[PDB]
Amino acid sequence: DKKMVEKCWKLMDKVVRLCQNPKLALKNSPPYILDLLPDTYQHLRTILSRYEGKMETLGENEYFRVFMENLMKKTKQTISLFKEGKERMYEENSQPRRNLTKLSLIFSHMLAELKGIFPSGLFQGDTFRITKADAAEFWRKAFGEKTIVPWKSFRQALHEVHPISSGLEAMALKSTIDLTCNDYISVFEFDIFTRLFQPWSSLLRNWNSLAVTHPGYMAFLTYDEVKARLQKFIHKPGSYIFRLSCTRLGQWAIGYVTADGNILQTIPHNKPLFQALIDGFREGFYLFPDGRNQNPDLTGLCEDHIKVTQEQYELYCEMGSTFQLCKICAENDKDVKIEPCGHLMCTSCLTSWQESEGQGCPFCRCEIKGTEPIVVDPFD
Amino acid sequence: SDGYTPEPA
Ligand SMILES: [Ca+2]
Ligand SMILES: [Zn+2]
Ligand SMILES: [Zn+2]
Repeated sequence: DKKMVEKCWKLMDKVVRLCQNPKLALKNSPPYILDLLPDTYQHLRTILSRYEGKMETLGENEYFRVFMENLMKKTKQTISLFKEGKERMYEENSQPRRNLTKLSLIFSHMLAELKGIFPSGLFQGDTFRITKADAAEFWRKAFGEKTIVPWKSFRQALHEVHPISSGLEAMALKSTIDLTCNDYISVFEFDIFTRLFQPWSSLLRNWNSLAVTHPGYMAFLTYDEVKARLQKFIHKPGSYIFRLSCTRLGQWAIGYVTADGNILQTIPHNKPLFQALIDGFREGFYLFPDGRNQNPDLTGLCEDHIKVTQEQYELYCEMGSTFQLCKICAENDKDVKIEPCGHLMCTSCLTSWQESEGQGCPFCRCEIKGTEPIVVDPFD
Repeated sequence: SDGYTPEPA
């Protein structure tokens, strides 16, 4: 639907204007929303070119359709973020702004995925090559040529090989792999996650111990936020953190303090994260993840168990791994506000609530006196 | 300062 791409242009344009504001003060540093959106628009025009005449193939293409749906949602969400946050947007350190940053990361991830599926504007998803032969077999085994699969399809397919303990691990995990934040998993996102958490053999264990349980891990963080967050530890060298690399999607980015008192960041090209992090502790560089005195022992990921509590998965999610999700289920979008208390949640948890556990709010117990529908929580 | 450096010694 050109009407689809049209409609989406108008919205993206509105976001560009909002973001061009002088009071906002965006730095050109990746991820840069002011490049991301016109770039996305331009790739989409490319694709539209290739399918002139053969536009029904496109109309049938599930991925493109799903992509457009999510492109609209996210721009609409960014537009209302500006409306609800108002003057907050111009405060560098505000939570509404922080949310702007997160959306910049998502737009970045989305574009990466779009080009990876329609490179040169040509649908090559049904021909996509996963990097790890291990993971690649898993996908074609479970999903054949599919480009995307609903999260739940994916969760149950994955479960038969790598055991997923609970609904919290599953939500902590979805938060990690679902980069486009749309409850689908694409062959592409699959690809990145399996790259980031190699080897496939100990996939979830690596993820658990590297992402979930590791306090050096920063979810949804950018190069500049890293360099920003290691400021209080400029004076405590060996302080380090890490996050997904944004420009080299699928790779890691360790930021760290030096004895010199400056902040560098590096991308291990091949070598696996725990090894990189092991040698790194060893050779005296990465010693204090997020400034804390105790650095985790990761040997054995190279080969005993130990367990992540529900408390811990709840922390990981609570601490920004999720984007605009209900804090109750950590699964559904926050789409509703409770009055008078003002607490936000998804309608799925609220409905289940009012009908089974009674008229009080889930977080604070105050009587639900009314409801406003919402599209974004600038303070998520 | 704004770029990615090689992995430390
Ligand atoms: Ca997704
Ligand atoms: Zn919920
Ligand atoms: Zn409440």
